[PDB]
Amino acid sequence: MKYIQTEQQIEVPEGVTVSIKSRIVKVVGPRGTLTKNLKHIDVTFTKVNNQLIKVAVHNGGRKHVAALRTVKSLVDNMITGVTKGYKYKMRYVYAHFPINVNIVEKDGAKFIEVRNFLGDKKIRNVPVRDGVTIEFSTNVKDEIVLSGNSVEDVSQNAADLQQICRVRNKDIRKFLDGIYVSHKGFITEDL
Amino acid sequence: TDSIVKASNWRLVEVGRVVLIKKGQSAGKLAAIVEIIDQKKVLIDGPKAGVPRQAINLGQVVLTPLTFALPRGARTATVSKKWAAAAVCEKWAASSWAKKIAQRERRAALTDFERFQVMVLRKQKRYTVKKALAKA
Amino acid sequence: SHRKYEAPRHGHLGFLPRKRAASIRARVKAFPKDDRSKPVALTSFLGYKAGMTTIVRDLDRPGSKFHKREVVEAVTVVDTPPVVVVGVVGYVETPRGLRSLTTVWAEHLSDEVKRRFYKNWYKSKKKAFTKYSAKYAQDGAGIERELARIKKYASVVRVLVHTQIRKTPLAQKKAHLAEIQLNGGSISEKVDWAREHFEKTVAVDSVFEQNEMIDAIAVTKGHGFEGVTHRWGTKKLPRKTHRGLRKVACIGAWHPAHVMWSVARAGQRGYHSRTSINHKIYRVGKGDDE
Amino acid sequence: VEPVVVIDGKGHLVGRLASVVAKQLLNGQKIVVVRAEELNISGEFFRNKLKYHDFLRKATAFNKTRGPFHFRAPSRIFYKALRGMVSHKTARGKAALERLKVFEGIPPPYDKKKRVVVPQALRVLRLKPGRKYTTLGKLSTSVGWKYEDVVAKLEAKRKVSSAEYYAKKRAFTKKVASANATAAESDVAKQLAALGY
Amino acid sequence: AHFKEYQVIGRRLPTESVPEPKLFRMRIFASNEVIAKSRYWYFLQKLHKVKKASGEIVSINQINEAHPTKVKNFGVWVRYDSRSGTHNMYKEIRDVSRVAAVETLYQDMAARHRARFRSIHILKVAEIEKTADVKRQYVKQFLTKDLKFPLPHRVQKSTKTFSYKRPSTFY
Amino acid sequence: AESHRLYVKGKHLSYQRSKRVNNPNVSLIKIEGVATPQDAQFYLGKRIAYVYRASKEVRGSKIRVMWGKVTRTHGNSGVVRATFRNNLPAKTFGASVRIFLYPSNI
RNA sequence: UCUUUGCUCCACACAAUAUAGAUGGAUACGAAUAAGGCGUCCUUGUGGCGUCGCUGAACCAUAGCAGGCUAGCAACGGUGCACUUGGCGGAAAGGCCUUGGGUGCUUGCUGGCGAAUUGCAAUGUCAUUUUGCGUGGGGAUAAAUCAUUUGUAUACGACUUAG
Ligand SMILES: [Mg+2]
Ligand SMILES: [Mg+2]
Ligand SMILES: [Mg+2]
Ligand SMILES: [Mg+2]
Ligand SMILES: [Mg+2]
Repeated sequence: MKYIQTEQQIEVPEGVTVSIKSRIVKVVGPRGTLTKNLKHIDVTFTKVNNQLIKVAVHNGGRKHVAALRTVKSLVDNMITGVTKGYKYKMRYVYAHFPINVNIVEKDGAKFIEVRNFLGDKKIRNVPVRDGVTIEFSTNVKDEIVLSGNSVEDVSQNAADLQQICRVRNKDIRKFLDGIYVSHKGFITEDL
Repeated sequence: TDSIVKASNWRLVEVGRVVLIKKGQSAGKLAAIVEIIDQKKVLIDGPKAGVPRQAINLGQVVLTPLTFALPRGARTATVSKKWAAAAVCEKWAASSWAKKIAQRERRAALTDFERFQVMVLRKQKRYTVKKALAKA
Repeated sequence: SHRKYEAPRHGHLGFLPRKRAASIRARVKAFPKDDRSKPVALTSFLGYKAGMTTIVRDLDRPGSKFHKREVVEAVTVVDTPPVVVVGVVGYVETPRGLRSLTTVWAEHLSDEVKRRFYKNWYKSKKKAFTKYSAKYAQDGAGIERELARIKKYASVVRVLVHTQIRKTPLAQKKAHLAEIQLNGGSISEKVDWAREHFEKTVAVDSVFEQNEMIDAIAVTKGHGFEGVTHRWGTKKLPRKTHRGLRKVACIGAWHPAHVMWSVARAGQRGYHSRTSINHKIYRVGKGDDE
Repeated sequence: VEPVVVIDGKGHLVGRLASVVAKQLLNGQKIVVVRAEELNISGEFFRNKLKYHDFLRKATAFNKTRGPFHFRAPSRIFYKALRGMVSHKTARGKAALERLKVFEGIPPPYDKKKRVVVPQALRVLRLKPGRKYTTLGKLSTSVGWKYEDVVAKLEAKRKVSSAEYYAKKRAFTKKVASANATAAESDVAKQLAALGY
Repeated sequence: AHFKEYQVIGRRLPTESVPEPKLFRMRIFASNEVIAKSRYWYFLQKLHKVKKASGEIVSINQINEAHPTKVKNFGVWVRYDSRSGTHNMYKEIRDVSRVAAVETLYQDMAARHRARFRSIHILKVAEIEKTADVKRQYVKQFLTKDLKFPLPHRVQKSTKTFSYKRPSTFY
Repeated sequence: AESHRLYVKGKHLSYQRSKRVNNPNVSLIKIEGVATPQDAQFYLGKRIAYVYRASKEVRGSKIRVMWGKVTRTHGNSGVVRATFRNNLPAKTFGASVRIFLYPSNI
């Protein structure tokens, strides 16, 4: 109904620095730097007290206002990922055929290589996105861990690795084999 | 270092906001937003200029950087008092916006003899300026 | 109503119009993509088809029934006397395509190649490149600045070569001349290679090697005006057909009230330019050799 | 008002610019449109791509070589939008379309010249914010235009040279405005301000 | 058109059986007196046994707003015929006069319900004299302390068709 | 000086017409700098000249002239109606014409 | 080039030819528009401070017989023409910048002489497009087609060859 003011607040922790020209955001923190482009959204930013940033929409409808809290969440997640980080743990599931997950370096691109998925002779290659770090977890059986600042990159890498291992021509209620995200959290949980 | 956010302030519609009227019977007079009726229209009053108290759409008006103190619903006498108190019209005449409006009006009111005089004077000023733009 | 029984179109529609080629020498409409790392080399060559003959060889195809067994195969022979490099020309990119800005030629053009610029050579003062050759003899003025222009510009470079037709048994005496792209790197190095090879010969051993796959681009054998049957492979109408059986019976429906372009019609067969790809080289043979 | 008017097509809506241009041409004005690859169309990219596929499907059936020709460059997409607004089967229409040129990018002479815009055809003024739009170069290269890259390279070159020109022009007008300010506070300048200059 | 408010007073025609009838009154929003008197009979035919032939009009008077410059909040009770059936509505309109409110109401109904003047009835228009009796958020939004808001994305209209600089949407 | 112009420039646009029928006895003129009839009123009654060239010299000149006058305003955007002694050829749609400042009422 | 002195470029001399339509100047950043331009400062950044916009209604140019003939003052500037130096520009560059002096004008200022009769207005003729004929100053000295012939071609044309 054309709300004339809607605002959301963005709290900024100690060591982080947020620089926002037109709608290009740059967050700088301990774990690194991130940057985003929001020129598709038509909102305005306002610094309050060096630890608070308001995001406002004027004379906006339901959709224009729904995008405001989205912007708020995106910048909050950039801050969270540059201070704490994001960590997605994935578990391998198999009944008979062991899935052999390795990392290879074709032309220095750092691909993930999945072998023997349901006895497949296909060698399935997932590229690692820049900003993501892979660790095969010792202290747990058949677990891989993708860590980085950008939750977008990390979760999309996880989705890629989970979707490359889909089963075809079978009942997926019985053939549950794959690589599934078990946990989504932070590198610095409960600091 | 610390956070920096380009503020991008722009001309809030608020009580006390001075607006220049753009089209209508006033058509160049100043008024003050006295109340806000909707997102698209406001109640104004410009008694020093002769603008009657009226509701008006914001497309008929141009907002200025000027702003003075008013309580909402203020009547024409209160507006006339606070206007002179805050010294609005001279603050407006001091702006280059108003100076440019006056330049336009004067250039229009010029006659042919004056148009001859200004070109003579412009040739003189050009001689001096182009002498100056050869030593530095 | 609908066709009683399905069958495919007789002929390929992407090989239309089945018309005579504009020239007897087919032109290369695409060269290999350039890697600006490898040395400077030609991407193509000019030769004359001599004939076909028979080859025996031991096949190496693990999984076949004829692995490590002798097979008989047909080959075609192309007489490839060395080409002679006379000229280069630079092409620069524009929003309307690649455009040539300059063509630099060699100082001395041979008779067999300057016969390509005449339709009546027996009655001529022969007066060809007689001022361009005097453009030399002042050290490099009108030539080196053209080459520098090609260097400063010209994302693409092509060398003009001609055939040594007099070395063949053909009685034509008129050399074929063609543009051949260079696919090395450093356009400066491309054009310096060209300048060094001006008036000089380039052999097929420097361009092609054995077991290499190549494309053959040629105008195909002409057969004149041919009927729809052999031109398109349509069905012969039965014996008791009035006014001819070697025809297409229906050439269209009532509506659209027109003959469609996709309907088989009589016309020229042969003398089309064709590109045939993936022909393996089985031998590159020298003529200074019994 | 000017002999020939150069319009920078960047930021403009295709149909609105075309309707302005067609009327200007018929009223006798010579026009040249540059940077047609950066023209904007209202509606999302898929929505306009489907519209172009629908027009691409349309062809003379007994011979496609004589049908509605589907020109793929942005300049010709604009020309198509525009001669539908001109009565091009008349000599008047022919003359008007001869008073028009359309170019991808800003080639020579028109690069050393002044460009103008049409505010009643500009996207930022005419479309609500939030309403999606597509870019003509992207559409064109999607439907078969081949030269989206070379124009970008040449335009980068053009912009480098143009910025090197604007630096000099700026530095010179600063000397000019300083000399004029010093020549102010003068009898002549005051007598001119009395008259509005 | 642009509306006006009319006090219309009417009276069944006198007889020997009953002189001095009961002098009914109505407030009518209309562009002129002819339409005002038409609607008076339209409604009085719905309420009472009378028509323009068996009745008369004793006085029609234009009512002007007593305070045309105070910004009022109105509530309007509307009956309107849809395509399927008939419905009732309560709508809150923030405006400076009853006639302006009724204009805005006819436009909002034409826009949001495709209802036409012939389909709309006005039951009453009432000034909400106490804030917090307002119940519609789209009016309650402009009843906030020291309210202020900008107008982003200004569009300046050009007298010419060619501009020699790129415009700006600053404000 | 460099400028010797004592006329306002204009363009012949069209004939008085409906969607499908024209009247060559009335022409439409666009005057530069005019964008409303209240400003186009200054030009009513003023003389108009269409000046054209020919290859033949008739009476000392290869330049021939059609004279007309502004009659009334057309529309809301400063276009005027003009009437010429002999109507305009209709190849002059888009052609330049001269509106003189006489007969003056200043 | 001796189809009887032809072809081409330049200069000016005259004729014809027409004009989709001059009549002071097409006056050059780029990007964004819920943001920018310009100045200035610094620790040179997504920086601070100030200012502008709200239209080109601007900027520049513009006075002189359709722009005459002359005298002087003040400054060493402005502008045009032809030369000249060095660059840059290939997207359709065919234009942009610059050096040096020569020459003319200068309305920056002050003066003198002249205009009339086109008769109360008549576009009151000032532009560019091509072509041709002349003079005078340079510059260069071919091909194609038919016919014959060939068969990598072919109904005929055409194509490919040779002489
Ligand atoms: Mg079927
Ligand atoms: Mg059938
Ligand atoms: Mg076959
Ligand atoms: Mg029979
Ligand atoms: Mg294609």
